[PDB]
Amino acid sequence: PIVQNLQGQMVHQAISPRTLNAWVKVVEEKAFSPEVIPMFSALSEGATPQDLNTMLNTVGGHQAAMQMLKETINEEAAEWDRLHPVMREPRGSDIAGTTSTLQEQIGWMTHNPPIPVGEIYKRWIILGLNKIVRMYSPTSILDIRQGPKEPFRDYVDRFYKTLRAEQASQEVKNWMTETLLVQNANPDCKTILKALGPGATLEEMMTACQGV
Amino acid sequence: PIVQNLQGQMVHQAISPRTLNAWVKVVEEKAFSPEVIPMFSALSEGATPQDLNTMLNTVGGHQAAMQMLKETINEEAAEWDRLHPMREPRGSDIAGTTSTLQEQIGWMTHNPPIPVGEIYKRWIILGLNKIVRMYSPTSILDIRQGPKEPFRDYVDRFYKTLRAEQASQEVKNWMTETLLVQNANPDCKTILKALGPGATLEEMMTACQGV
Amino acid sequence: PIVQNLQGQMVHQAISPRTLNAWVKVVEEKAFSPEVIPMFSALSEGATPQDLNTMLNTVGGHQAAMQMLKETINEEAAEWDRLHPMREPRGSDIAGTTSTLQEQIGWMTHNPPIPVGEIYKRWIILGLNKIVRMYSPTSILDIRQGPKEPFRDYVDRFYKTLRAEQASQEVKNWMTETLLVQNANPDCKTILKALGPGATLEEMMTACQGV
Amino acid sequence: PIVQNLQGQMVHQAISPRTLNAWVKVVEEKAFSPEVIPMFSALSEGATPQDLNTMLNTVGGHQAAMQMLKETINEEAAEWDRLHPREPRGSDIAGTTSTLQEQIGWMTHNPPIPVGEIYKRWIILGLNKIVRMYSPTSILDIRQGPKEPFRDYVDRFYKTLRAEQASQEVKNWMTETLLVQNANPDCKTILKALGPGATLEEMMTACQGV
Amino acid sequence: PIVQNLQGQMVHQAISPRTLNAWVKVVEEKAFSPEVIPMFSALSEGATPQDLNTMLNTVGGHQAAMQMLKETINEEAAEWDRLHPMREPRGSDIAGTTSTLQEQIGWMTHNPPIPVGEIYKRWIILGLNKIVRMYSPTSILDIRQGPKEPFRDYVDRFYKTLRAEQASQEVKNWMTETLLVQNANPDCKTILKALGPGATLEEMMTACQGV
Amino acid sequence: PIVQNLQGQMVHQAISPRTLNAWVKVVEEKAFSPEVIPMFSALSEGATPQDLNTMLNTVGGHQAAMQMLKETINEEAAEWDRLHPREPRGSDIAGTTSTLQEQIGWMTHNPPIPVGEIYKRWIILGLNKIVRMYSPTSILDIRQGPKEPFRDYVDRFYKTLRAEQASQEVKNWMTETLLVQNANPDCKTILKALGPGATLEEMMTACQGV
Repeated sequence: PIVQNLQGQMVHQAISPRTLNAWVKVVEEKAFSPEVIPMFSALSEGATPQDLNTMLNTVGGHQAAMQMLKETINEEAAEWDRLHPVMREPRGSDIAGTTSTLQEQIGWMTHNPPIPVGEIYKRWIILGLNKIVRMYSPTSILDIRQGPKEPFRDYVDRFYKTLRAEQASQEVKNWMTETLLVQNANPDCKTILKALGPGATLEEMMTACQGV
Repeated sequence: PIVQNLQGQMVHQAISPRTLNAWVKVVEEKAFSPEVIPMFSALSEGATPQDLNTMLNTVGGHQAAMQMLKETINEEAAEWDRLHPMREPRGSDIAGTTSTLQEQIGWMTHNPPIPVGEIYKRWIILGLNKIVRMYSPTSILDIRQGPKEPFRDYVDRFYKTLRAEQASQEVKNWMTETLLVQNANPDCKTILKALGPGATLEEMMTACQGV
Repeated sequence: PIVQNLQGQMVHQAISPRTLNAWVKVVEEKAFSPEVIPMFSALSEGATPQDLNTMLNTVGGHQAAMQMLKETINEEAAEWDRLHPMREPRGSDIAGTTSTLQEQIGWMTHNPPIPVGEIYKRWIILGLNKIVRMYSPTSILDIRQGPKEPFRDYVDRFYKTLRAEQASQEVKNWMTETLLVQNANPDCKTILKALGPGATLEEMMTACQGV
Repeated sequence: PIVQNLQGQMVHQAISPRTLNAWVKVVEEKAFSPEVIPMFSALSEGATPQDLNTMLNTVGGHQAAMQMLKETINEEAAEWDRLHPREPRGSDIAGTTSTLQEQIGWMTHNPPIPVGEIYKRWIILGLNKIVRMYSPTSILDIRQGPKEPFRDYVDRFYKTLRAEQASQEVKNWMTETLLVQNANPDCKTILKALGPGATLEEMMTACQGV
Repeated sequence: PIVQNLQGQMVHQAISPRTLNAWVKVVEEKAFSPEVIPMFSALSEGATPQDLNTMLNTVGGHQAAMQMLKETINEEAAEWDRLHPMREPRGSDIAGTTSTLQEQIGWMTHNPPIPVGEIYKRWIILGLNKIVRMYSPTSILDIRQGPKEPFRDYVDRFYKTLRAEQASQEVKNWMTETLLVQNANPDCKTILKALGPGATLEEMMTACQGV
Repeated sequence: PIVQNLQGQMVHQAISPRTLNAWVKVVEEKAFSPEVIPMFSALSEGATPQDLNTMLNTVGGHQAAMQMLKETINEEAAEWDRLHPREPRGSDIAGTTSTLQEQIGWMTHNPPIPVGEIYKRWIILGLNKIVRMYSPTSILDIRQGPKEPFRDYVDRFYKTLRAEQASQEVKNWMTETLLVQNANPDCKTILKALGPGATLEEMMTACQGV
């Protein structure tokens, strides 16, 4: 993070050991289930690129994913260097915290109009984690279907946990929640859902399918 | 939360990692048992809408409940826009989706403030109440005392179910007066009906010690 | 709790997540063993009625006890409205149910203060007392020394029961004097009669090390 | 503990939940091993009598000891009321008849009237009696087994000697005399090949692996 | 670390006991898996040479590694004395063995600073790199896919080995492009050949979903 | 430790309960492995003699070692009382005959008399002697098993070498000569094929997978 000292100057605050152990436990145990993007954003709230790189590099397992993340970050950094051609201006490799010192990072993050390289880099990281969370999704939302003896609450849990991993826009996710959840239900249960009419809330749908 | 910085400005304090681990543990272990509403309300005591959204979005399980929560928030956000035609916060601003963190801190620190973190925490608690009612594992009419079950343990099950049911107080009065007696063992029920109608819960449990 | 902000303003401080995790663990592990009341009074030392309600409402188990507690708080609040016909707090205001947190701060920081957090913590401790003396597993008259049981272990059981026992200190004095001897083994009871009627517990246990 | 607010007024700081859980775990697990008194003196360092009473009242188990502790606190409080005929009474120092505001008033007076320190002395005087009673056997009964390592016998001897009540001159006599005389006949022979007053380092070196 | 006191003097603050317990657990659980380098560098962001020596010397296990580390540090310190013939630090001063920590505070806060903590943390990381390479459980050429092993798990094992593999990025490029293909199962290798040579890792893993 | 209050006065900060639990765990679990001395030094970097006495006295086990520790502290304190004829006596540096306010006084005079550092040196001298005694065998006895990995033998060799009292010239001779000569005969054939100047990195590179 960044803090201002008693001397009246901006300075680093090292990312806490408990925060790193929390992040590593999150990544290792939850294996890029979609709640990893919000835990990353929450744990990383003040992070400099030094802190962000510390969070990524301290992950031990999932090195396939951490490579796909690194390859995404490099793709975003290359796109940055295209969109932003040539306190110095940061290259993409500077925002990724690779060719920049921590004092350059704090210099940008506290400039008069700040260049928020920690936020910009945290975007590129979340863009990479999104692709990983999609890749670790057990199936596509069009394939999530209710088993012949599966409770509707458990199918709804599977549906909405898969929908979090979809790269659909919210307009398409809206259509999915409205249409696929009924379309993919178990035919007895599906008959109950259609008997509510198509506009039913999820509370009404799950109320109707209690123990069905 | 919001904190006065050393520059004197009102500034965001990030919701603690230990607070998020506590919250996510609470939700995923206790699975919308009714004590989740007061733990939520405690852990979020200072929360901006960004912090509240962080607490909700960091839950991994129970995505049926978390969607029912989001649909409740959208319903309350619409009712807010019906009630309510710096900038005026509208429903998606209270919910922290269309409002920036500095708009949220703006409203929460104006004079008089618009306490968008409190307003949103109300809409969340409304959604969590609906979930806690839906996740009640069996109805109160199904809570019965087993033939060798201590009355104290049956009462624990009965009142734990009454928390989850969200019934109105006259109906809880009727249930605690009549079902708590009538679902007891035949002998324990014989004791409890001998106490007459006015028995306090202390008196009912006192009478059934060691039955 | 209540704290003074850097602007010199009296303001509420959220009851810490570690304090609530500690309290909820204390209640649900120790099951109203008498040390739950000292832990409650420790963990709630500056608590507002909102903080006290947060501590009670976050308990998930023991909903029989938590109902007897609520039932007691309502009885003490009704007695407060009999005793007591800025706005003056009624019993439901002390209990934090009809009062806002800013009212609670106002009462707790007025001059002279109306210490509604301390008053309400009295009513909670009265309810926990009534619960502790019901979760007590047996009467002090039932605590006896087993034929091969060390006197130190019997004394541990006697005084742990005597904490949960309802009795006033004059009666506790008589119990420590008379029952502690009379319920011992005939061997220990012989040694302890040889000490005469007046012996400290240090002397009694000193005499019964090798018996 | 005691802290000064940003208003400059002296105020209470609540004894931390981790400090109470540490203390209660110490008393419950370690069962008045002598190390309990240094842990008490460490955990209670800034404690007002209300903090000290919280530490004692939360212990839960060992209610024989905790009753002996309050009985000897009352012994000390009665002696205080004899030796010192508003000034605190013994019941005020014990935190029973005094409010937290009175306790802080005394502890921050000029000169400070340190009722938390005075009461912590009475508590440690009571825990001494308890540790001396929960001691499993007399120092004179600690003897070395036929194949027991001298290092483990010394561990047992000095752990017993911590709980032993005697003065340091007596403990000097005990460490000189009994540790040798109660040693295994092999070790006892080695310790007679050493000088009569060898250091414990020398004694343990000479008997290492004997 | 170094922190300025409220009296304005620059002074050392020791690494937290929690930071040490974290480091010692990291080393002794993770046993020079490559994530030890970034945990070391994270837990020592502001460390003086005395802080760094405190981290190294508190490791109990792996005294083979800790000796290889020590004699690497001595090689870098000897090279520093070759490159560099208040007082100017020798290599043994930067290693924190011959210098006082007051000299370390001096050098690290001089203008311009002589950043002996950062220099020494480089020598430590160069030694830990050699140890992570040494403790690597097998060669990258020996990582192959089991007959029913998911490609995702094989790629995890491959890139986890490729972190400890010291080879330059030109050779990592060749290995990721051609060994990862050729060390796969015959079915999975057939899928990866059908992509042609230019596939990114995301494409390779996309293709081998459910192979 | 020593801290300055919000009033700017010099103030004791109590040694943290979590730090004491960490130290107590270190001593009970790791039983004077040589890394106990670095852990001790790290957990006590700001300690007054009262904090240091709290760290020692809260140890439960190993009362043989803790007696050796306190009686070598008495030896160092006696040597200080000879070598330095208020000025603190050795018993004051050891925190026995001095108050906490005297200890802070000496630690904050100009120039300071850093009694917490001087005493921490005497404690480390005693932990040195204890670590050298609790070492389960001498380095001459460390040998490689018939099928033991050279990396595990090296781990055992250097973990033993940490606990040796040997000077660095002797440790250089030992690491050069014994580590080779006590290696398994096939593994020793590899190491001999490296020639005399091999680094430990080279020796392990050669014997990895022997």
